[PDB]
Amino acid sequence: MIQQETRLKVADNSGAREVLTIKVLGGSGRKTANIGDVIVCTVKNATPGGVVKKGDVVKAVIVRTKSGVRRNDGSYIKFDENACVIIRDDKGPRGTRIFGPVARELREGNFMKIVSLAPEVL
Amino acid sequence: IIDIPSDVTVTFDGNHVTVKGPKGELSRTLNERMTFKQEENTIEVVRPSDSKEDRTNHGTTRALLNNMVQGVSQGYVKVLELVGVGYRAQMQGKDLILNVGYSHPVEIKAEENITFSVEKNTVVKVEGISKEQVGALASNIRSVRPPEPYKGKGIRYQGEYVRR
Amino acid sequence: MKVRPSVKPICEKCKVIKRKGKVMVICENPKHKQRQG
Amino acid sequence: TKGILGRKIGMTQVFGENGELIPVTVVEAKENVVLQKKTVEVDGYNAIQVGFEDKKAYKKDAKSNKYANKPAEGHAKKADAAPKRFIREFRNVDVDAYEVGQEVSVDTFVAGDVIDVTGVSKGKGFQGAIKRHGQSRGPMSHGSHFHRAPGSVGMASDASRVFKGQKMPGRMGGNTVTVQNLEVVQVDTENKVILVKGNVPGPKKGLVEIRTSIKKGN
RNA sequence: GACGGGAUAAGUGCUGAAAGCAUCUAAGCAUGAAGCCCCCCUCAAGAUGAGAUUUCCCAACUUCGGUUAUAAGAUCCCUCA
RNA sequence: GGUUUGGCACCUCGAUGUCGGCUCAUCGCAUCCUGGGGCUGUAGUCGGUCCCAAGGGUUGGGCUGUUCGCCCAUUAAAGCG
RNA sequence: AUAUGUUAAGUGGAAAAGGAUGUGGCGUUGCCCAGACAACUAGGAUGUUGGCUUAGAAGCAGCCAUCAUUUAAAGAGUGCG
Ligand SMILES: [Mg+2]
Ligand SMILES: [Zn+2]
Repeated sequence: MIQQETRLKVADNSGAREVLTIKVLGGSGRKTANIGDVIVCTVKNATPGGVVKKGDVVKAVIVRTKSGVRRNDGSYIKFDENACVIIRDDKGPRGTRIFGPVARELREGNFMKIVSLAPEVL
Repeated sequence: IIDIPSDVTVTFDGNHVTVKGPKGELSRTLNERMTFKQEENTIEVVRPSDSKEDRTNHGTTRALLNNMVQGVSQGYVKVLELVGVGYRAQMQGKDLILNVGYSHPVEIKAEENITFSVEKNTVVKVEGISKEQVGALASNIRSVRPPEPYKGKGIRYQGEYVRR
Repeated sequence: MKVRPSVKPICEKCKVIKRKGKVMVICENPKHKQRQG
Repeated sequence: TKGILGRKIGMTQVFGENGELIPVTVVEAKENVVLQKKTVEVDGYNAIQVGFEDKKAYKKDAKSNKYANKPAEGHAKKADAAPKRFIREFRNVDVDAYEVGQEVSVDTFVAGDVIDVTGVSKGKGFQGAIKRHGQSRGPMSHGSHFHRAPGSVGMASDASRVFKGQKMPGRMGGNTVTVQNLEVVQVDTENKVILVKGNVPGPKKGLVEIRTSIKKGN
């Protein structure tokens, strides 16, 4: 489960391609994370252009986890990868697109701008 | 000494005493080391000595017989006004209701010889026989919102004033 | 309150009494409320 | 207020009506009977004495608990009842009900009700520290030799004794247990089976014991 | 993990004198914290103060005191978790 | 107060093994957070100071052998012994 | 045990500067019935912030020139601001 020093892909129009998970906001020393859990990340590489750069540090919201979530109907889900999306506590992204489909349980946390964009709510 | 006005009977039995009146009747106790007589319509205090403590019980017990004897005929009253916005108060049922900007109202219940009197929505009073009861109860009200310091928005006795 | 082992009336109205063995004062000015111990 | 006995048999799946999967325990209240009624008048507490499994009549030359020694039989003939293997009490019950010598059928319970339970835990032998208490193991490599053992007991040449509350390898298992605030799902009187949300401390065919919760919120 | 109650410290009071006033206090009455205790889970009569309840077994030998193989019951033995 | 740097040379030289870290904890309260309060140059949110209280909790990493310390990012708080 | 007082704190049954209407003792002495203290009600100065003033500040910025009489009686204000 996503935790400290975990490298992820991304999904948006950033100029960035992967990140690092410093801290996993919540409680009093959480170790873990899953879908929906905001995190504090940084940047370990970059494609050229784009707003963000190396050495930067920003938050993110996890999605496309590889050990997926259990729905209360008793159904599960699993992706292949791990990923995240950049964010500014509008709970609305910086980016303009979202590749790489999304997990819907974000909706409980009242995220809808990225759900406007994601193929598909799943 | 102490007076015994009209229709106020006096009956003493050592330490305990019972006194009667129009507005009701009381039954208080005293320190048995004290000593007592009843003159015809008036009362005679005793102390056994000029010891330290005995002086206390002497003047004190004057004060308490006075309290009973005045309460039974006259009874005592207290004026606990409300001052502010949204402050409202009303005897409803045997109990009182209040509304002070709290998220909830409040309940208060009485005793025998108690009377949660009211003049209107924002002023009250209780009138009773035991000075003790009415005041203790009065602080059990006034403790619920003491007078705030700047504006005075809160429960208060009347003469009590503002202190920033 | 101002708890101080040194107690002395800070102004004229400050009146002294003993409450529970301890010492205190009253003035009607709260900012002069002192206790000894 | 109420309570019965039973037997853990197994756990299954079962669905809510919103489609929510809901796990479940199975329990069997088969052959519950009341035997004796212990008043406060004589004993000093008001309660209910109970029995669950039918066993058999008196010995002739016979042997263990499948059959019955006379005194048990002397207790079960009392209230027109067959002798029973597991006997247990239940305090905190409306003793005004429950005449001596009847059944405590599942119909006392109802769907939606909340309960606790009681039962023995599972077999577990001399278990080490970190499996009994959950202490944290020690390093592997970097040359160590302290992998699993319980660490330094205590303080020093002063405070010479070792305090009682320490944590060491002993048995892990047999313990009375209670699990507050479970809910009931269903009551099938046909097989005399009941179903309880969540999961209970028991092994299969072990003993299980039930009563109405106490911390309702009061 | 609670809810809830009993007694409480700091503090707030009521009545009130010593000291005619004022005074939370010495006589008296209340009030008040995740704290103390009670309630919640567990163990627990070798608590030598060794508890209480239901049920069961119930001879012959005159040493008189005591002895006996047996009664109810449990075990030795064996199959097994 | 007897946690530091020290003074003393009373036990120990036919042996009292010392720094720091790991696992384990246990305690004090001169309280770091929660709970309750008094005062305020407290309008409110945030606060400063003082009092009662030790029931529970008191984080991950970078850097050095490291106590210490600086820093990053968290957190209700990231306690002193 | 006897006679006599003291202590109200478990002091006794560890501790200072300093603080206090705790009590007891030995004395000095003021005010007290030609009616004291103490509280309540009864009045409060007349001109006049009066001079010089100070943001206006008219007991009061304070530098003081600070007089008499309406008068029980009151100061160019005892005082609260
Ligand atoms: Mg590195
Ligand atoms: Zn003062």
